[PDB]
Amino acid sequence: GLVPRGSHMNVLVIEDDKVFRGLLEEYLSMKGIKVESAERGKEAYKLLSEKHFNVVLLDLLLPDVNGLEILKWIKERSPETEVIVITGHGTIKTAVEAMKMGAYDFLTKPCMLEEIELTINKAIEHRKLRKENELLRREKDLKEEYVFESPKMKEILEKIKKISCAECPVLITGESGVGKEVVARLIHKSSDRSKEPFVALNVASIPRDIFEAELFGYEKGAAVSSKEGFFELADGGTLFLDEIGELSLEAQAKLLRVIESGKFYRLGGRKEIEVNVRILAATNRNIKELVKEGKFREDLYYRLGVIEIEIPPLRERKEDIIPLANHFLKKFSRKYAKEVEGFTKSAQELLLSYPWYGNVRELKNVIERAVLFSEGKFIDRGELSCLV
Amino acid sequence: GLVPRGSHMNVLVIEDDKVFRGLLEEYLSMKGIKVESAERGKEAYKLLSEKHFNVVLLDLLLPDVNGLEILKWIKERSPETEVIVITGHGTIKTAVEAMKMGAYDFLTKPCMLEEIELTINKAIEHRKLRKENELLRREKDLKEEYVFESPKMKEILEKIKKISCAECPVLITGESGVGKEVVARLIHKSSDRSKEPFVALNVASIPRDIFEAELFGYEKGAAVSSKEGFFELADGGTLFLDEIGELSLEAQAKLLRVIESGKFYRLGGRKEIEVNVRILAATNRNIKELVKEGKFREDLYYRLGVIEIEIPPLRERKEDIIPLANHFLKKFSRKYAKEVEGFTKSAQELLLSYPWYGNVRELKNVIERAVLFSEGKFIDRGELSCLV
Repeated sequence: GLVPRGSHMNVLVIEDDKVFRGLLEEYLSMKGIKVESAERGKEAYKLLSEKHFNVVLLDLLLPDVNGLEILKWIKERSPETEVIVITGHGTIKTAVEAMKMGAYDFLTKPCMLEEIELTINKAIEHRKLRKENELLRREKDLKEEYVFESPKMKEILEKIKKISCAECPVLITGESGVGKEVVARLIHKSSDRSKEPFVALNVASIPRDIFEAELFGYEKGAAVSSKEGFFELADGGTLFLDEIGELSLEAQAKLLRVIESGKFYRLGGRKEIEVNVRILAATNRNIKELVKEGKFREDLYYRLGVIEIEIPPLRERKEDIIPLANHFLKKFSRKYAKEVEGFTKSAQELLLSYPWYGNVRELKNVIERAVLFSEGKFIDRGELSCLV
Repeated sequence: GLVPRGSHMNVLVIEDDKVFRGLLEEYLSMKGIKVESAERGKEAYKLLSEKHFNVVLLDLLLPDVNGLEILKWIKERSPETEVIVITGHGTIKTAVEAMKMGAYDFLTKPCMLEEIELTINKAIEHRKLRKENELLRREKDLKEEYVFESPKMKEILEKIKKISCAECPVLITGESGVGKEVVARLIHKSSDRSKEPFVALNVASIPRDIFEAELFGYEKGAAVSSKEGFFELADGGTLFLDEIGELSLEAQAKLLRVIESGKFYRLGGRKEIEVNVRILAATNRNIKELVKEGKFREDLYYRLGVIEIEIPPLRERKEDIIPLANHFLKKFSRKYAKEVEGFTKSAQELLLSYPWYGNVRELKNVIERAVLFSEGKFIDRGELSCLV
């Protein structure tokens, strides 16, 4: 209901009735919202075509226009615009129709002032949530194309297609420096919850204590106020745990319960929490050994590992090396405003013959350095020999 | 109103009236929501204490308990729980009080079936938006502590404190490989919109065409459907453009208009868009030269550069080198499950004397490689000599 001082939410009030229109403009204005109004549909069409509005209050009983037609027009051209429709006490079902057509809520005319305020409040709130929701998602989408032409990565793609199971966990393994998050995303994209969020957690970059608190949440004590876990927040979606080797035994036990029952408790809590989260797990480690050393639960390992995607190292996928290296060269050449356009023939042969024990991470790091110190259009073998 | 098939949203209906309680449970159930109910407040207290509920429908006129007390209790212990209160036609102001106390919406008893459905729909929607909103934000928070003990970085911190201007742009400059996003975040944190979102865009990692479309959005044509820009979505918040040197002249012109008027148009649009977005800009380039070469607008450069934070290179902040290197060693040692705990004395002297022309990025890359190929508890000079 309340907007930040430094925000410019634009609201249009379309209402032929002077008194009611005034009430609407007054409250919106009291709330620091930028308000404009129209008395007629024709006037509204013009305003809407020349200025974008974030929320619209729409009378469905205008004198010279059919309100639903404005709603329909707004939603096909500007679905980002939230519409609250204003109806009479007589016509309720027209309000229902409006909802079907994409309206957010409705106001019955007349009503109590408090009803108006509350309706407007929740409409403003809704817009802000949708805006921020879209912002954060698109910020993510921009931070992620995968280049893998090798036959082994292609067959991995084929294996991913074969996964028809919706909730079954998947384990993704590979040497240190091998990218496993790309594969996890591909699984998510092909899954039946592809339109639900995908959350990546780097288990190895967050200290344990804070990680378990973040993952499962906690209740007051053990630590001032309640904090829901990523598991609760990821309900309906997919949670990718980058390095499960870094889970404490206690976290592993909770994880298995989530996978098998969907029910668990926050840290030091007594409230059952119930979620449906699809687990994708990765590790650059030997879990089989960790189990034998008592550092990892056998039952969790079996559960995660039923479906396992083994990503082979770069040296076993030599077809991917040049495409990756060229991608990184292009990326960093632009970042650092360098002239370099490619690798010499001699340089490429060196890239292909090097084992890349660090795999893609090492490759990326080597190229970034080469690009940083490059001169002219090419990186030659000598510039890599030092590095690799 | 509709939840995904693979989600476990838990809803509690607290209602003494058999008929109305039934109507509520019926609809929630038809929608595939996991429903439970209580006829009395005491019963409700027990259910709520033993199982977490995501949404609660709360009768405010229970026979043996005061509804507002349940609301108050829920909101102090479990504000994550959305509460829709059920009231009588007589008591409206008690509903208003409930809203003040944190209730999301209210239902008047009795009402039309369609009213119930719509109220429940928007409550479910609200929960999902809040959940995903919290998920995405906390995913971000987890991906970001800055270590800078050098006097020059300290005085930069002091300069950041002096910025009392709320909307004024800031330009952050420094050599290639110097981290400018940390400084941009610190400015945001100290700003008067610190509680609003902070959005980072890597201008140099997104191809131009798609970047301008993403930033300013577009209207139908020029490209099927309307897409609002990051500028609209970042309204009320702070937008950090990592490398402004990579903006086309057309994008620069639009950017200046946003900064000065807050009004602009999407690509090929005729709707005025009005936002209040605080611009933080960074570049590892010589904008002064780009202006002279006609590749950058003079007026935009002047505007962005009024307040400028110049981050000096690592070699000029030698006090930051070991803390950074130790941070990266710790980080990557855990990532790759290595034994290494620190650098030898000889290794540290090499780190301190090296110019770090790539600065922090180069440092990070060198340490990652050293850690990857390390053996035992230490990295010695010889392991770096090769690299640096």
